[PDB]
Amino acid sequence: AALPSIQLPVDYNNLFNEITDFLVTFKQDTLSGPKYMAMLQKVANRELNSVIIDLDDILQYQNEKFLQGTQADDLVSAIQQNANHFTELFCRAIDNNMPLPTKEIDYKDDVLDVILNQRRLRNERMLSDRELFPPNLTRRYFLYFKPLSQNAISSKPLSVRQIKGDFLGQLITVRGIITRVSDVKPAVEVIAYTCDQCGYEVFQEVNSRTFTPLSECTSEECSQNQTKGQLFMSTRASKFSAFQECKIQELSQQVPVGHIPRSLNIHVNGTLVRSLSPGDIVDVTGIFLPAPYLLTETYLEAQFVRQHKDVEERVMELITSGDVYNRLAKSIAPEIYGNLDVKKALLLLLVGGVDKRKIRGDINVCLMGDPGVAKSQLLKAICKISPRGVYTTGKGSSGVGLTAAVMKDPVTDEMILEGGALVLADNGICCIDEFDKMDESDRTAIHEVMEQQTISISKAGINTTLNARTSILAAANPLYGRYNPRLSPLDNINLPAALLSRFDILFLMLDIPSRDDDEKLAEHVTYVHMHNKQPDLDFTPVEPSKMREYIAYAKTKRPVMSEAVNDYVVQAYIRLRQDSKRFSFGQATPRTLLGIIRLSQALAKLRLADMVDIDDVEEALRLVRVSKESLYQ
Amino acid sequence: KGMRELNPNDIDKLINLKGLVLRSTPVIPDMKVAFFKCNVCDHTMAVEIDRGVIQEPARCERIDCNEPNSMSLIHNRCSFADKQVIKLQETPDFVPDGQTPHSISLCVYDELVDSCRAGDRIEVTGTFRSIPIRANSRQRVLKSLYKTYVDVVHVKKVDLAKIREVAAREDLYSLLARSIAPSIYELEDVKKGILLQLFGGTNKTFRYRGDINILLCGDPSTSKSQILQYVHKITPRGVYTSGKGSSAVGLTAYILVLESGALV
Amino acid sequence: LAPSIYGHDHIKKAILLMLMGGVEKNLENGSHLRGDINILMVGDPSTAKSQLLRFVLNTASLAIATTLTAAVTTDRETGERRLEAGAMVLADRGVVCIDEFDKMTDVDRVAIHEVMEQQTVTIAKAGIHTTLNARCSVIAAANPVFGQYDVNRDPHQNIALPDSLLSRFDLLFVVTDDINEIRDRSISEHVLRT
Ligand SMILES: [Zn+2]
Ligand SMILES: [Zn+2]
Repeated sequence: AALPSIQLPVDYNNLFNEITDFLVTFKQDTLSGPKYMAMLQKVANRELNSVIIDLDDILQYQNEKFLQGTQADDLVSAIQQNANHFTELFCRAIDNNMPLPTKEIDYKDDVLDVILNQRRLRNERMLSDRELFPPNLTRRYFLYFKPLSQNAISSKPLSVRQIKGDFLGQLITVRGIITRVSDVKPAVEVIAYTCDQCGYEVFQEVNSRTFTPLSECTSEECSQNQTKGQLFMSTRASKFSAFQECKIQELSQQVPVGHIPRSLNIHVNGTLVRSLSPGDIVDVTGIFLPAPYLLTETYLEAQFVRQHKDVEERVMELITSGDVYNRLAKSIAPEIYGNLDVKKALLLLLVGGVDKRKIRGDINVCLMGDPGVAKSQLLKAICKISPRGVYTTGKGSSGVGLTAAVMKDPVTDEMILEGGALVLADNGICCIDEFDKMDESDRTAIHEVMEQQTISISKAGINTTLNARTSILAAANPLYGRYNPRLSPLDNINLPAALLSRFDILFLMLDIPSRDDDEKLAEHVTYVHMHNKQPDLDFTPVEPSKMREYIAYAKTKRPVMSEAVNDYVVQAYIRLRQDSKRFSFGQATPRTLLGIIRLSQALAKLRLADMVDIDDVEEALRLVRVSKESLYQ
Repeated sequence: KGMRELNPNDIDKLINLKGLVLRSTPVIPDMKVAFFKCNVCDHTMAVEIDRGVIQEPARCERIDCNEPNSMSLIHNRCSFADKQVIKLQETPDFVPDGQTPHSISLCVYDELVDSCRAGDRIEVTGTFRSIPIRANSRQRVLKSLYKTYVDVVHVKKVDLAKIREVAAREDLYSLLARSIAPSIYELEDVKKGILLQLFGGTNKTFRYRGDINILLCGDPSTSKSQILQYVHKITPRGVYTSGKGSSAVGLTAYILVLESGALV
Repeated sequence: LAPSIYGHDHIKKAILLMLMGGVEKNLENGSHLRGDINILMVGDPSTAKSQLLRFVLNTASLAIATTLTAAVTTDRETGERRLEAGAMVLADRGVVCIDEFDKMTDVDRVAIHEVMEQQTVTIAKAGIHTTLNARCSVIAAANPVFGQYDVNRDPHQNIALPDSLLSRFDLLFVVTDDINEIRDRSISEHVLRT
């Protein structure tokens, strides 16, 4: 099959010379050996494998040469135009110029050194008249081009649907959301075959999605002896590279009206693997390339990535200022009016009690009563403030759900077991909005959190319990739109009193129309709308990231029992039992006593003490007393 | 080291993975020796399989016969090892929780077959391995990215003298009763009844069974649920669930195949 | 707006306030409170509702016609799953027009709360756990699920939509086919000329 040919305005000999000149000369001299040769000494020490080339370095080198009065033939345009070939040129230049190691390596421990040394010895035995390898085999590093900064096409972040066929071969940059990521798998750069009948190994480089394996020994050792020896693949000696695929999709906002969102395959190789995860919003530089399916399949060979997204001294800045529990509680959602006792309890759920051996240490609160009053925003704010938090609703989060299951990926054919929200909330806190509406499986799921700190599986031959140690924050908004504000909650709420008895505290709150409290609430709301800042004075609202310092710091200040608290909490239980000597389900029980103990331990954590304080017990009892008096309405 | 962290350097090394068994194949026969019988002279010879390749004899071994292409494979006189493949999942405990757990296939051999079952959390120690896979079984053509698996060499999950010494004690009824749940209030009639439930009776095949069945009534505001939790931990092969909204088929067995419910 | 429509001055005024809707409030720590306005026209069929939605749709800009939220989706040829935008995501800082809103299914209505409270929608499967901007001002319309509309019963009672959903809208109109002879004479002669 004969081919025609044409002359073109390029020369890879001249550009190879330019590339090695750049490599052996350039440094970032505006910041005042060469950057690239020093980096290649790091490669030679086996301390580095990711060789990054900046197009800005190439541009600075071109400008330096042009300033010195010689044309650099705009290597930036060439690499932005036919990027894939210049990977080969850059790697050949490196292989022709990389300096020897400085740090010791124990060089014989690499199989490639032993096998190529043996081939060299055999070739010297031949060479006494009695390439050595394909270079990709010996090439340990991975080479990537990094785009131009703003100052050019590689710099511009294209949406996926702007990637047209004319860009094929160019080092473009794309922008979107990763909708799927592959597990890592190895791919052969060079296959190494042993030869059974002579021991002289032979090599095949692979440069496509498929190949055909070798059979007969092509080496002169066999071929000259006309000895038709058989070849066997060795994974020990074959060079593999890490491979991974990711599907990028344009952002949902970029989709024109009525169009389907367009998507693309990104292939990533070498050390750059597992730089991406699903749900990431990211800019990725790569070579936009065809693949064998006249319509070609197409993908992006990734090259560079831009994701869109001490303390133990710094906590002292808030500790030294004092009254930090009261202030931090007042910092919980300062845009929400009042209810400071509720906020003070919700903080203790993040701080937590003691678990011991078992003794169960999580702390749980239920909000109950009329809808609105910024409650859903408070639960969302808790999910924002708290570390290891998650927000749900009794019917929401309706994908993987709050309740766990065995599952397929029905878009493909494999099966997997995966956890629901209660497992993500493990070692943390789960917020249940619309708590009144959750079903029997959901209710038994939160039962299993409270009764085993797990969620169970009994399906498709798999019996397993997944770990779910987590605090519950919950919102039981009533039936029929409004509570009847003189009745027991069970005349207003769907949920069984059995479930409610497991919570450490319950706050019934009613949306009472009352001119005076209406005006106090309305003054707060209107002031927040008017002033745009400081939702109240003297609250000292701490910002989320700064208070996470103290929440994490407080969480680890585990207490030890004091005999004073042991007596005092026994007395506190007996005092509340006198009130229990009866008109609602807020009775004193061992679980309320445990709630007081855990709330007290969380207060001991917050006051940074080892000895738990009778003050902690009395304040824990105060929150329980306010809770019961709230429940009594 | 984590399943997510394996990389091309490991590909011939020995590794050790913690994980959850999702499921296993049946036992798969793997030919270790082929058996070749001569169509002409009925002479027989044995060939060890080398790297999955049958080293077929091209001519009959006996020099007094030596006919070419006369040997044929007598399948059920070949000798076979046992192989089994198991799907081992990254545990949901160790994942970065926003995205799925991985899983890896492992090959397990000979008497190590059926050493574990679905739902077992295990360690497996083995060589990491990789193999190519064909683009079409009618062709030698291979896909560039290899399949990977671990080829296991060891597995692990997750006396009477002492018993006789305790058996002579006089407080033994209360001693065993306290031990079931010393963290809960002592309620020792409940704990003694549960202790008898843990002992059980005897059986007779001629129907009756040596079971014991208990119902904890009383208020919802008491510790009985925690007692149940400890007893579920104590028993070798129990289950825990609850009865509100519990279906007659969900509790028992459900629908193609029928799968066992909690009670079964 | 809608000069062919008899009466309904207050409805048209409320529509204009939604088209000129309120200003966003990002408080300290970037704490977000929603400025956009949401409206729902309950009532009989054959009333001005759907025609008002036509006039709004052709008057507004960045306006999406529906008759929602966001989803993870798949189709015949795709061996892959893609994240899709509903009308509120498409109407981010725009408007949505929702006729026959009483017909919307449960998985939609459960997630409408995120639009109404947080002006956003959250994704929770296939590992795409993320949240999208859906910061629109909505106008919706709905019909009785059985019979003519009973003006004694609540919208929660004439239509299957929960009160805990209906209450999200800033303004909640109930319109009805008044049997006024002057109106009937006018619209009749218009239909006859048509
Ligand atoms: Zn050979
Ligand atoms: Zn023979």
